[PDB]
Amino acid sequence: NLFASFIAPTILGLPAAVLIILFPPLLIPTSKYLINNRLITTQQWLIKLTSKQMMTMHNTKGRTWSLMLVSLIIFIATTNLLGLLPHSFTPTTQLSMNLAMAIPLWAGTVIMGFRSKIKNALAHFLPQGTPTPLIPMLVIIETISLLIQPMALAVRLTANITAGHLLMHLIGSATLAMSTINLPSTLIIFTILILLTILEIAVALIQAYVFTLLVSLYLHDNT
Amino acid sequence: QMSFTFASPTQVFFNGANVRQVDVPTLTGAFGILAAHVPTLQVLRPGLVVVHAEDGTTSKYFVSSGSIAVNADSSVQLLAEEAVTLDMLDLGAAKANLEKAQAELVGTADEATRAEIQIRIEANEALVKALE
Amino acid sequence: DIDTAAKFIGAGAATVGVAGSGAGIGTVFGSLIIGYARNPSLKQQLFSYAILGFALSEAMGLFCLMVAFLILFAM
Amino acid sequence: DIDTAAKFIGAGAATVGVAGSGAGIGTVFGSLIIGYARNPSLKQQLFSYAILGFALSEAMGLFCLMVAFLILFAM
Amino acid sequence: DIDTAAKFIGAGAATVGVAGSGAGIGTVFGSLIIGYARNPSLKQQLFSYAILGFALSEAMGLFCLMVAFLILFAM
Amino acid sequence: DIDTAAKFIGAGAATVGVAGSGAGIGTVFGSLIIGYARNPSLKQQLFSYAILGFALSEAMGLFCLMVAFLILFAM
Amino acid sequence: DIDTAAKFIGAGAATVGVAGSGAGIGTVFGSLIIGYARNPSLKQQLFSYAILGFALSEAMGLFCLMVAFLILFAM
Amino acid sequence: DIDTAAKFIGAGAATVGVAGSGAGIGTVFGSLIIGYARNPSLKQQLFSYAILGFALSEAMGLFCLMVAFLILFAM
Amino acid sequence: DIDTAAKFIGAGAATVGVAGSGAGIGTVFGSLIIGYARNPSLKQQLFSYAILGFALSEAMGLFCLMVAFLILFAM
Amino acid sequence: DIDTAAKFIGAGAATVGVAGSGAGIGTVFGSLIIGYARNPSLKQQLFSYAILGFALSEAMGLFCLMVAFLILFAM
Amino acid sequence: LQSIIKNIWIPMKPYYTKVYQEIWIGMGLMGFIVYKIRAAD
Amino acid sequence: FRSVISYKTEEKPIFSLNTVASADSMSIYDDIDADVLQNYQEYNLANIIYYSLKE
Amino acid sequence: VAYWRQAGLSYIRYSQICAKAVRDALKTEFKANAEKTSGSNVKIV
Repeated sequence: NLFASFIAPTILGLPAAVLIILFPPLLIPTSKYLINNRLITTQQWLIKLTSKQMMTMHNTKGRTWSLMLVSLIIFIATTNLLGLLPHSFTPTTQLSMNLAMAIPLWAGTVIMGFRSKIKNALAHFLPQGTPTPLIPMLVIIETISLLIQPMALAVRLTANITAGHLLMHLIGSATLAMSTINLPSTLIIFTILILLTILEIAVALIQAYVFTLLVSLYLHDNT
Repeated sequence: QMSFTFASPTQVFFNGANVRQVDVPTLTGAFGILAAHVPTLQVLRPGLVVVHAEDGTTSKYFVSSGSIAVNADSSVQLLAEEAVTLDMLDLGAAKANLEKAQAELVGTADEATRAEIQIRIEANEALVKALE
Repeated sequence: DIDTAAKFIGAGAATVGVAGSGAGIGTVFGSLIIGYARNPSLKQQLFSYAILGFALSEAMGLFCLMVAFLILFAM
Repeated sequence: DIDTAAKFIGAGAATVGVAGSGAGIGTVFGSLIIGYARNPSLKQQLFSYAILGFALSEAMGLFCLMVAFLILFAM
Repeated sequence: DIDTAAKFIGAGAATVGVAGSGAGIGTVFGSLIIGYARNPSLKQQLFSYAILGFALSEAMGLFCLMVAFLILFAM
Repeated sequence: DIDTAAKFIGAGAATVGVAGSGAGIGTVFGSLIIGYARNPSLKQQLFSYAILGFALSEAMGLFCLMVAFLILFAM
Repeated sequence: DIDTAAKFIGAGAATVGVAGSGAGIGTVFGSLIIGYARNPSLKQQLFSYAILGFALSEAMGLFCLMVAFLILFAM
Repeated sequence: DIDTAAKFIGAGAATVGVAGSGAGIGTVFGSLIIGYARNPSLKQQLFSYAILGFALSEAMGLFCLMVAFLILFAM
Repeated sequence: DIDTAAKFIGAGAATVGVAGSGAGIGTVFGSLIIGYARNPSLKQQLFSYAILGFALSEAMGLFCLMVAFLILFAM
Repeated sequence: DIDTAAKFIGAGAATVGVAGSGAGIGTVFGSLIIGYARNPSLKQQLFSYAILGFALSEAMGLFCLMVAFLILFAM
Repeated sequence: LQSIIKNIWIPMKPYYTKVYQEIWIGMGLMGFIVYKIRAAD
Repeated sequence: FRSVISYKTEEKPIFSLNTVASADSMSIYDDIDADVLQNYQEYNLANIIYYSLKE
Repeated sequence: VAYWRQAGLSYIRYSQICAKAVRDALKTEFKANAEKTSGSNVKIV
């Protein structure tokens, strides 16, 4: 009834969700050319900007993931942005997919921090100037924190994009029920809906940059 | 109400002038000064200095070091060691010397000498950032 | 009915989550006053940061009014 | 009745959301004191920002008194 | 009766909204100390801003004691 | 009885409003430390402002212990 | 049913935990204004710290909306 | 019994008033760090003010544990 | 059942304790912005203190999600 | 049973008192960042004050987890 | 088997063999997690 | 230096850090610690030596 | 307390280096006359 926009869409019995997830890349054309059209011009510029804002803090080992992270922020930002389209199915509202993006990358990071670096990795479990009577309690803290990092990653995305879409949908329904009643109030609620859509556009981009920046910071912590 | 005084060992840019606002690069972070501002005294770091005349026009200089002192009678005294207008500087020598100092920093090993490298580094970084 | 009754307490409780945005918005437009008194030449760039903070703060506040109305009417 | 009874708890709970504006308003007019003590020449421009912050803060506070009365009387 | 009983919980809950003014008043008279330590010559003008902030803060606090007594006795 | 029972929840809830003064008092005597470290020659005038803030803060805190005991015993 | 009823109060209560992120987000983007007004040349590095703080703050806020929906629908 | 049951909710609720002292104590010993970093020569006089603030803050916190135990056992 | 029902309210209430970490985390990464804007050369040593504060803050936040799940499932 | 049920609400409510230490700990390790950025030569003496503040803050936080477990199991 | 491993396996081999090694170990940890999830459901 | 014919031997003070910091009338000054008074005193030691040398 | 203060410098020194680097970044039209007006010739004995 209310959560119809989050059910796995099926067209003619076929899983149309496989198309919608494959689509966002179709908006990033590429060219061997050296001077090219406006779309690839701006995109090539943003991808450079993002890669400079994300990969700068990394050492030589960290910047090896520069393809993955820039490809991750470009996919999440395009899925979230496309999701704001009417009647769209936003595959980042799904906990399944977001789990399948947060579990590997978080796991891939801590593993590479545990293969090498294993003595610094276990030492990161205790801050430097930590006093003696407080050592034992502060290790069970972090291991639980470290364990909920991937859960926090996926939930922070699904719960922020879902709540945003549902909210726009509710206020939208209010304007509908208000259409046959006082007209200025309809204009006020509609104005609220307009300002909310702008916020959802800012959240769509921020949630992409947040998901990626947190995977990045995990990467820097283990490289 | 504010009587400004911007000077250098050899040049007096202002003297008891009545301006409305003054931006300075203090060592404890920048801040802009208007009339009746709380009395303060600070020493500068490399950075711009913008002066807003009452007519709404803005002069921009570049001070290297010195001292600022806003007083109880709304009288400001800004004394820079080396004050140059922005157009007397070039970006190439700024970026060039920034690299040389960055090169000498990774190369150096002594604490005191390294600080003098860093001091010259931040000297240039504020140059390129203030220029363009 | 015990369901129609519990909907009033549940929708009333979830509204208390708006108290977080009443305080968070006061801090943003409080720090804008302090931050602008120090560097008034950045007025336009500071205000840009206040609106971003105001929006993100009130965002968490409307998520509560979301549930407050999701329970009162949508259920 | 269980409905007339639950309306008192629900309207009472939603009023706690006013505590957010009691604190948010204290921060605004607290930062106005600090911000004005630093640059008293901006008194008129600072106060303009306090009222804007006071209004937006108390706005979230009256949304709670909205629901508090929407439940107590309008339902 | 379930109504006389729910009036105690509802009036008790709405009183928690006073906690917002207990904190908001501490910030105002806390910033007055900081703001006066910096520019003690503005003591009379700063205090004028503290009372304005104290009043507007406690205003939201008494709106809660309003509902707390509107439910306990007026209903 | 449902009335004697609800009096315990109502008096328990209204006590949470004291949490506002626990935080507001910490801010006052926290700003007194900061404000006195900056201008220690005003120690006697600053402390005068702390007590005024402490009193007005705890005032809102005892209004809650008022209702907490107004419900538990006076009703 | 007493279970379907208690799910509304439980999901309503857990939403109040979002009030913590409404205030925590206001502090981050409030300190960004103050921190940027003092060293505006670090604008890009400061903002990098605000988003990290905004994310970690709202993280605790969505853990509450997690339980709020884990109780309302998943149970 | 409905009385023995309501005593658990009432004593549980009044304990939330300790959250005010958890935050108020953090502000005092937070401002002591800031205030001492400025004027470390006043270390002994600042600390004297922290303990006074710590005591007065936790005072409001134990008034809640008072009622929390006044309800759980003394009634 | 009254036990299966009370488990929803009890697990919902204990989740509100996460609101403390939503605010405490905002203060840490808010003070990191202010502290780094003043001495940006200590960036690596300041951040070391932020993570320590972030961990210890969220530690108290997960102790609540502990009880929230200790009641909902383990009982 | 109404007693076994009320123990869940009472133990759940008393856990909210941990939210006070989540915020108080954020202020301590937030002021340590600010206080250390100003006088980094006092790093060892400042940190000594942070742990003292962290302990005293979390002390009030565990007094709540005390009652939370005193009710859930010891009663 | 032409132009597939020519356009898909060569450009990603630098990534699918040394960079993403820890990613696959994580992806299995994911499949095991979703399997244990969809098992008890 | 007073005129082409007239000059006078004057004298100006030089205050240490502890004098400026412990002054009662330096309380009205703001964002002042014992570090910004060290940098300011030092720079005013070269400002009064330079002023003298030009007179 | 800035880093070079922990190193043992002084604002006279910090100011010399800073005023120096600002003199080098001068364009050559002004670099000569500005190095003359600000050079040092005194010698300790």
